[PDB]
Amino acid sequence: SHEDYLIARELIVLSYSNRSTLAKLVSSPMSILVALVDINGTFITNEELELEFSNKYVRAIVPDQTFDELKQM
Amino acid sequence: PKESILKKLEDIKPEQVKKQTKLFRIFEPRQLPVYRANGEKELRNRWYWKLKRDTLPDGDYDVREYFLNLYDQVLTEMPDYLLLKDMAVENKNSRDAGKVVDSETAAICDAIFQDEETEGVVRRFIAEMRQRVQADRNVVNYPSILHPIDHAFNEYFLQHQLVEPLNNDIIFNYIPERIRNDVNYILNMDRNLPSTARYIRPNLLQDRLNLHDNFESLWDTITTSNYILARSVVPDLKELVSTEAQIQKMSQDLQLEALTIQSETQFLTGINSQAANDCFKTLIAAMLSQRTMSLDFVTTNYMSLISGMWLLTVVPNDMFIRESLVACQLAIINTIIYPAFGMQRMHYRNGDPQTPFQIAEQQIQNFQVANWLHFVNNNQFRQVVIDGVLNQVLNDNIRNGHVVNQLMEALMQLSRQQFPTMPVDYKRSIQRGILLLSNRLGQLVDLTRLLAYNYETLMACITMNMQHVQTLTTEKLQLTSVTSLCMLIGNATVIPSPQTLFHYYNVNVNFHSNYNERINDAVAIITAANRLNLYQKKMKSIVEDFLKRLQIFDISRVPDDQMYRLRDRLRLLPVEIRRLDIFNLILMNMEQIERASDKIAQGVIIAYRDMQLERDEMYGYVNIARNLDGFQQINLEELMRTGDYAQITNMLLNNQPVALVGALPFITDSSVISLVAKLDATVFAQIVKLRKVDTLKPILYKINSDSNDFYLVANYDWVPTSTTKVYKQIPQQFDFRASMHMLTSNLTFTVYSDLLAFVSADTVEPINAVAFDNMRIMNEL
Amino acid sequence: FLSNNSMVLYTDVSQWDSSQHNTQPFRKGIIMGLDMLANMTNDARVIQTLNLYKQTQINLMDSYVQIPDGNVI
Repeated sequence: SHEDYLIARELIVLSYSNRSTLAKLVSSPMSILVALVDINGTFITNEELELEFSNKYVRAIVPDQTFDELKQM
Repeated sequence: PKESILKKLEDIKPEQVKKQTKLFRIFEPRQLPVYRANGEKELRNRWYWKLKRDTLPDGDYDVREYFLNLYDQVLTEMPDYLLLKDMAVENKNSRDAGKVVDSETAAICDAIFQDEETEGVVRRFIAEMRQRVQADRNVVNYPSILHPIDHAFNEYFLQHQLVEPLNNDIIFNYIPERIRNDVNYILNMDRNLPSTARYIRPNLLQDRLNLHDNFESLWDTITTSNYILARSVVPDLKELVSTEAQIQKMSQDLQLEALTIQSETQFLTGINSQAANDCFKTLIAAMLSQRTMSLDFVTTNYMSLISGMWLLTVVPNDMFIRESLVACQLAIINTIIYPAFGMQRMHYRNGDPQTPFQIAEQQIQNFQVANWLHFVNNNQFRQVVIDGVLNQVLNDNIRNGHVVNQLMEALMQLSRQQFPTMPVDYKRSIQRGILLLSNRLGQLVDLTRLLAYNYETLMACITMNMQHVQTLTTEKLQLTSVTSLCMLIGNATVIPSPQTLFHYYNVNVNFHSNYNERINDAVAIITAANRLNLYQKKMKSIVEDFLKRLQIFDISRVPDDQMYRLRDRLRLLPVEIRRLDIFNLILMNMEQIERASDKIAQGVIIAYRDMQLERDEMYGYVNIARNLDGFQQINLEELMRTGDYAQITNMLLNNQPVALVGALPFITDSSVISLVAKLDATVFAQIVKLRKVDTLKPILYKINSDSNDFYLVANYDWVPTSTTKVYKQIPQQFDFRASMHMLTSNLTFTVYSDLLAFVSADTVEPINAVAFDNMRIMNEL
Repeated sequence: FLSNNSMVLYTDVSQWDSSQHNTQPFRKGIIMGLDMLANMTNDARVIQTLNLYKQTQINLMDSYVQIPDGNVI
């Protein structure tokens, strides 16, 4: 896709010189971005490990210092 | 997309509270030169009230259309609370430092003080114009300058505010009574609010449209909305018994073969933990929203029929649809009951008025099995009104779990019978299927008490009137998944945490107030566009908007005819008291805003006889008839509607006195030779030649001192005389000492919106949680 | 366990291997736990295999590591 072409052009040109800190900067904000997405319906599990489907609605709450850290990343 | 109907419910916010920042004004003072009784110009000016942005359209019908648009403008401008300390500007020139209440009020105080011809008794009146602040009762008195029409609109916004005081004994009365008085929930609070805390109360009164009566395509999409929202609230089961440790226990009682527990008997099919949680959710959420359920099952399953005797003895029979309640009641008779006693099988034909559990209590003779078969027929919701909300409760022998002691006394004797019609292999497969329920006599009294407690509690959080009407589309319940709930549950109690009860309550309040505040905004335009006599406007575009502000409805689904039936019920309702008194104040003086304009004139009178011009102090000499008497009237609105110009053609040719009446534009001149040459009688000749009357511009003469060729009037002794004259009014005079008004309000509020954000509730330990009686739910080991 | 009154707390310890909470109190919490199990048994073999597993913790209490670089080690 066109989204896959814009990522591959920056990871081919910059990877010719930056052999130390390229795989760290791109893979950094993934621990933060999984805390902003709302939950609308989830899979849960019982006490014994058996699957259940539960459709609660849980709103994502994020402080103002995470967005001041995601801007730094 | 059942995850998008739920997102339309948590995205309904409460009503946007408005506070006004400037005063509502419709007139403004204006300086005009004055002329004496002779016509000569005085060396002074005088202040007259004039309209602000006078845009009056022509024709008598477009003036009625203008005041419906003004009534929409005032209704979107009235505040819910008003503090006069916000709108306050410093008075420039007073005895001490005072504050008038608006910036426009301070502009027309400074414009009279720095004037040159203003007498001193008005200039002294601005110096003693300040505020008075009472502190023990927090009120203030801020002076104003307003029109007496503006004084009526701005005093009604003050005396009628939507704010009530707030305490700690009134936050606890916001919580429902069945939850606050519950034993399992401990309710705490942290802060105590001051005496100046205020809050706005929603209007929770039941629906006046009766949308369950003959509106069956609008009720089906308004009870699917309450079915998905009630499904995201009822708690899900944790600590279920594991499936592999349950089928292996179940495969020793049936004596199955090795490796083929799923193919030898069809008893053990669809037993998961996914379908145990699915059935507990869809039985609680179908009763809280009155969606009719529907059963699916396979007749070759002897275990889906024994666990289908437990639904019909617990859930009332008026919820299942009749083409599937009968087919489930008949398959129990022809398999479990009638081959147990040895009688002939049922010859049941379609469309019979009696259900198979109602014929078979007459043809059966056993006493223990005709008591259970009698409780199934007479199991009904008992409609009771609690806290002004009609909600339908269960029987008192289903909250207790006493009904299971009637079920497992009936199928304990039905396992005892010897029946000769069936072989010895048909006896052994039913007698072993019916034993797996009798081994769960303890854990089905603890399951009937758990549905009846998670339905008693979540019923206390609803506010809308739940009515029991059969719906179009049925929400499906698989009878396989009731078997996976009866023989998979454990002795662990789940009760809904109070941060869910305070959120299921706060969605049902924000939807029941958004419903009611859209009825009152559509009754108030329907009743206003019939009192104002708008015979040409069609009301399809003010119910199409009403279905849109309700967030759950679609417009491309509803037809034209289901929109003109909804406005035949919107008329019969009375309009709200705040919307009526802001409309009776427009309708009382809708001829004082129309008559005080310069882009319009109220029709011409013609008499073909020289009459004197009326001398005013602001126009010099002007031909104005302030009253219309002694003349025949011809309504222009009824002349353009029918197009019959026979009466006005025979009267213009014959030179007879007429008085045309209607909202009419006009042009003005100032010459004197334009009066001697009689340019006023030559306008109406066009009506004879061309039929149209939309081109009519009468002449309004104005013989001042600054008019050219005025020395014709002052030298020769004559008063000016004209043939025709215009029905027009004269603008009022601006008296500064009689237009001041002291506007009174409070000093300080503090308005809160989310009242249940102050309490901090907590559940008791769930192993000790009591039912409606003294004992605890899920007590039997 | 996810709802609107709960929160999840996942923490990323940076250097888990060489933190100060791992050198002395972790090896002396296992050694102290194998001395309450030398009084619970009566065989002569189960005391021996609980003494040898204790002996691998006292020797790793002060361990040197060997890293080669260039000529030196």
